[PDB]
Amino acid sequence: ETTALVCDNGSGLVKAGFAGDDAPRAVFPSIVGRPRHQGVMVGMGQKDSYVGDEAQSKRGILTLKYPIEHGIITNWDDMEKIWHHTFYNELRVAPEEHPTLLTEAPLNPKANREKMTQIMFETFNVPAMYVAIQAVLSLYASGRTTGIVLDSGDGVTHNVPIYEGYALPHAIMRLDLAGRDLTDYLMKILTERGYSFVTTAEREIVRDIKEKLCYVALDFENEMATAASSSSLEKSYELPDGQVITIGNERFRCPETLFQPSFIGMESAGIHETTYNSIMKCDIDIRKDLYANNVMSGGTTMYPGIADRMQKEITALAPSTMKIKIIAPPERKYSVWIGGSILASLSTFQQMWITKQEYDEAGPSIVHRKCF
Amino acid sequence: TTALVCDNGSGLVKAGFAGDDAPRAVFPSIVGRPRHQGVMVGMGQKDSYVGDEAQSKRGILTLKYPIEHGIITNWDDMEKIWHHTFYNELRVAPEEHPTLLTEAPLNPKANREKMTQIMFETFNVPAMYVAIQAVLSLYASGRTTGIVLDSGDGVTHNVPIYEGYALPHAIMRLDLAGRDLTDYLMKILTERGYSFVTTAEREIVRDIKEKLCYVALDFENEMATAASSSSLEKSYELPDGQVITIGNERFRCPETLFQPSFIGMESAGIHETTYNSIMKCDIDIRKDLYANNVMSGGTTMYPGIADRMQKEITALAPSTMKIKIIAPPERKYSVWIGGSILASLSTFQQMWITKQEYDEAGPSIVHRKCF
Amino acid sequence: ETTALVCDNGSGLVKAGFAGDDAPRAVFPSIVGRPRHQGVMVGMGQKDSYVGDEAQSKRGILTLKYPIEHGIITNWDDMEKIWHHTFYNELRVAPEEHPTLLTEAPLNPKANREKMTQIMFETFNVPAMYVAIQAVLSLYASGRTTGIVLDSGDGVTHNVPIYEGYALPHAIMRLDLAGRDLTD
Amino acid sequence: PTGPFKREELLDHLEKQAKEFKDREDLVPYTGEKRGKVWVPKLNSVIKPTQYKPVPDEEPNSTDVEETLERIKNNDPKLEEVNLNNIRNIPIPTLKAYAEALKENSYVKKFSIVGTRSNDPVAYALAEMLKENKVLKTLNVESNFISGAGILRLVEALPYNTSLVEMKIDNQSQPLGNKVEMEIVSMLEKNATLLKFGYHFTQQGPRLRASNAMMNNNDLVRKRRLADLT
Ligand SMILES: Nc1ncnc2c1ncn2[C@@H]1O[C@H](COP(=O)(O)OP(=O)(O)O)[C@@H](O)[C@H]1O
Ligand SMILES: Nc1ncnc2c1ncn2[C@@H]1O[C@H](COP(=O)(O)OP(=O)(O)O)[C@@H](O)[C@H]1O
Ligand SMILES: Nc1ncnc2c1ncn2[C@@H]1O[C@H](COP(=O)(O)OP(=O)(O)O)[C@@H](O)[C@H]1O
Ligand SMILES: [Mg+2]
Ligand SMILES: [Mg+2]
Ligand SMILES: [Mg+2]
Repeated sequence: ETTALVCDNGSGLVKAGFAGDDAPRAVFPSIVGRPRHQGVMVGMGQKDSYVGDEAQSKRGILTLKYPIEHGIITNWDDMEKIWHHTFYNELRVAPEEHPTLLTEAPLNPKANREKMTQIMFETFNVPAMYVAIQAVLSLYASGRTTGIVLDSGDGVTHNVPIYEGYALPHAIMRLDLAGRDLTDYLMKILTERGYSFVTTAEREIVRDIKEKLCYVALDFENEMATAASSSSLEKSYELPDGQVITIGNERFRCPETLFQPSFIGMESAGIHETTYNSIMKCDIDIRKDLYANNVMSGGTTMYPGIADRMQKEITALAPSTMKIKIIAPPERKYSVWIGGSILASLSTFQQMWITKQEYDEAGPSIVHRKCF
Repeated sequence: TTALVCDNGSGLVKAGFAGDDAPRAVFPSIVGRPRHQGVMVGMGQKDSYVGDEAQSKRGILTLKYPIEHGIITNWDDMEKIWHHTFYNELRVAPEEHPTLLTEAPLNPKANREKMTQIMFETFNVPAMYVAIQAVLSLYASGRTTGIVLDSGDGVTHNVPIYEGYALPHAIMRLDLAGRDLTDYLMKILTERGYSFVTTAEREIVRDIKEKLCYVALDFENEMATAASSSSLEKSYELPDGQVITIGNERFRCPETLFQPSFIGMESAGIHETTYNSIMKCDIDIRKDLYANNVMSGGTTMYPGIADRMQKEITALAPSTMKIKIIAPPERKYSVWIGGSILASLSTFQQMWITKQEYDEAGPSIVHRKCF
Repeated sequence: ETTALVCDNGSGLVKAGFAGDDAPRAVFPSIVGRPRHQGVMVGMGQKDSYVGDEAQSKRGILTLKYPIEHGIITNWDDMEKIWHHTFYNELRVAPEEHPTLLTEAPLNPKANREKMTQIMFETFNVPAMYVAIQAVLSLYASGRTTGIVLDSGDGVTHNVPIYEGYALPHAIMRLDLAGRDLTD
Repeated sequence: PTGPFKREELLDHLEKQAKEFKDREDLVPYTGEKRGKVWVPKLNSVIKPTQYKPVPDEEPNSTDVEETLERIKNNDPKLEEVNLNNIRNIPIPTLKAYAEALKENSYVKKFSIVGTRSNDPVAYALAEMLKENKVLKTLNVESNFISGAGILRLVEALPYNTSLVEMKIDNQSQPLGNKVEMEIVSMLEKNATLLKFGYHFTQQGPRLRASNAMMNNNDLVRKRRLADLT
């Protein structure tokens, strides 16, 4: 009778809703805004914060902080604010009569999962809660059992291969390059055309520019030459104060950092090389099945050139007698949540919850013996 | 054969001859055009003014800043500044002299190409080179490793450099410098009852800034001292013989560099941007950066700024670190001085881009030479 | 002089010196570093590549590559750089008048040994060279003749048993798990 | 020296000065002449954002500072919540008086002073207060101008306090500094009572020390909830 809750707390956005649905009810940015130190506006008699859409709407007098940096929860009071907002203000529900499903990226600290269990059981006290790996949920939403998931969000980009339901943790790869780094790089490279975005309120404007106008080139040098030749790749964007800006090659130079990290000074390899290295660290008899089942998930995979570019690069790296298939569904931005709704709806999952009695008896360490 | 060194900044051009110990010509970066107080732009009369002349007849001249926050944005007015610099200040024929120019940190590729194109095609110089300001300052200081704080009239940069290889990803730019400090000092003098809001008074305000201001080591203590006694006050004689008294404005004004909220701007202060710049650099080379904080530019000239920087970096970094701040007395023109040492070397002869190399290769060579 | 050279090129470290001694003269890391950032200061003795202790000291601005992976030489130009450094810069000797002893792990490819012989005879040309198994040398240093040697370094871990000076190649075991894997 | 500033005299002098500097005629004119060799080689729509859903404002904090301070001095049983957030122009001796009065008050459980421009004297006084007060549960000093020394003094007061459970110190105007951060986590490891600490650490070392300390204290809570269950 009790409906289960599915909550996905990424580095940048929170996607929360009810199990059994098709789309999340509440999708809001994972930011906490605090008063600015300029004494311009002191008349707003609040408590001490604004969270979510309210912080974004009032961002002209606020300083915005992200509670999660590179997939790791760094501030826990702000995380409590986010969870309180998504329980009482967005979903409009009382947490004491709904089980909760939470998500976590691979190769995270154990303390993060332990404190998630502790906060969900001692402050927002739920009958049961369960923590799951995001790539397993993405594979659940994709409908298949074997595949390698490239999950790229706002803080991390990780590759996880799974064969017939068994995961290989020694081949799990993690790269600290995601959407926020691309936003910072776009802020850096818009200064070449004379536009100056500095403050955190303008970072959201640059993020909107990136979400609306950027794309991944199939060949980088040819598209750079084409942009240098003619102004056919140039697009115009209207700022909130009515100013109009024009951008050219910056549309495709920004996501190219995902394939050439040295643009921002990182020594690592691109996502295609990382995926190929993750495939090569597995056993020889499963690589063929991983080749045909490259699954893309996350909001950073939403550029309209990335599947063809990934296919071209991986086909260049892999032997010529292999079928390389990139699986990029249109609803892949919320695949983790969709998988969570799938997982929370199974009749065979209802005995795997962690009840409050078990948490009382064992403490905040049963999350390793119960959750993968 | 004598080389020229031209250091074009946001507020001041410094230009002179390689081998000299100081720039021979120092003058503001202001193109001044006739206004519409009477009739339109008169034909035949000088259609623009640079430097001192533009800072004299200011009342009837719209003043412009061709370089904005260290980046050249008005190429016509830049070429104007350059023509005037060669012909009317140094009084040389440019085609007889190699000319060394400076550029801002993270200057776009196309700007370097356009600078090169203008130097070869308009002025027909025999050779030229473009060096990065901060790098020149560290060169002048005698080191190959450090983090430069370069703060002039329009822009402040932190540029970390290690063993000849600068680090583009870790450079920090803050749009807070001398002009903002002049505006703030003007505001708080107006607050005290000295309303220096005319363009005429601006000079006086700049002079007060350069002569009487200083950075307090502990700001709030200094404010308490200034409120509790007259012991920190100074008199200043105005050009008309009037004498004014100023108090806590001496140290409130440059405090803005450390606390930018005084002028509204919600950016980190130069100590925080210095620390953040160091923290973007790899764990191994960090220690060296800490030991070689080199200050360059006129806005680092305030007495007491070194001790204050030492204190803030000291308390912001792990205790085990050896913190050292290097502040040469001649740092006001250190960039130019670096250029003076640069061209004067026997080894520099083969480093120039020659006219023939340009005529064969085109714009490309500027990047495809010494990068 | 004809005082033989002993050089041990492992996966992680190079130990080179003169025969008849007690300890190696030159022990330095087997890495080649190349710059990854943009150079702005001209001259100052900048090198396009760095080898050994100089690469380790300046590692904050370099990318470091190991020429040997799991006891197998993967890059040969970097290996030539390492051998040139250990002959001319560290040992301060001219290779054409000194015989050289080199080491190799068991169950390695034949092409590695062939190209080592070719490089030592055609580029750093020595009067003579000899390649030996590392575990036999470990048993030589222990002073005894019978024993089973477990040699684990930076790339390989191999067991070789020897009884009265006779080796048993069918019982030689090799595991590609060593110090670098533990570092990872 | 010369009495009150006479602005008109200065302006007249400056204008006289400007009148007397006419421009010089030695300028070589800019004609745009190219003296070197010219090198020869061999549907649009403006998408505007509208995510700003304008959720309304609130009402300015109506708390009467004098009246509230009087109630805290009188030890008023009806006064449990004191919220002085975003009130303009509260004097530093008034905040110090609040901190002195809270020492013996038996009834205020929540106290916050967000965005009141509080500095180090205020933090020092609050620190002294925390060694003596036995009832206060929540202390929020976010978004002020308190330096590392004030925060250090605050956390140095913690082992003499067994009643406070939340301390929010985040979004100060200046970073606290790595050394201070080390002494803070060191003190946090010497208190078993604090359950939430609001601060974005920079170094991962203290970050993890703090995280373990808070998890430890919460587990002490869990274990005593388990032991008291007969
Ligand atoms: N259409 C788009 N194109 C490119 N990037 C996008 C697009 N939509 C969202 N993003 C990026 O996806 C990131 C977050 O995606 P998601 O993975 O759903 O959230 P989280 O990372 O919080 O889990 C944001 O930082 C945003 O920049
Ligand atoms: N003694 C001083 N005290 C304070 N400020 C000074 C002093 N001397 C110069 N300045 C400021 O420094 C500026 C000159 O800096 P400059 O050398 O032109 O830097 P850049 O050209 O690199 O921007 C002037 O605008 C002036 O306001
Ligand atoms: N004190 C130590 N404890 C553990 N491991 C060590 C120690 N000293 C060296 N090592 C490891 O030994 C490895 C190399 O040892 P060695 O066999 O002498 O070199 P190589 O493998 O190149 O022949 C290094 O990877 C290093 O990690
Ligand atoms: Mg995610
Ligand atoms: Mg300059
Ligand atoms: Mg060995």
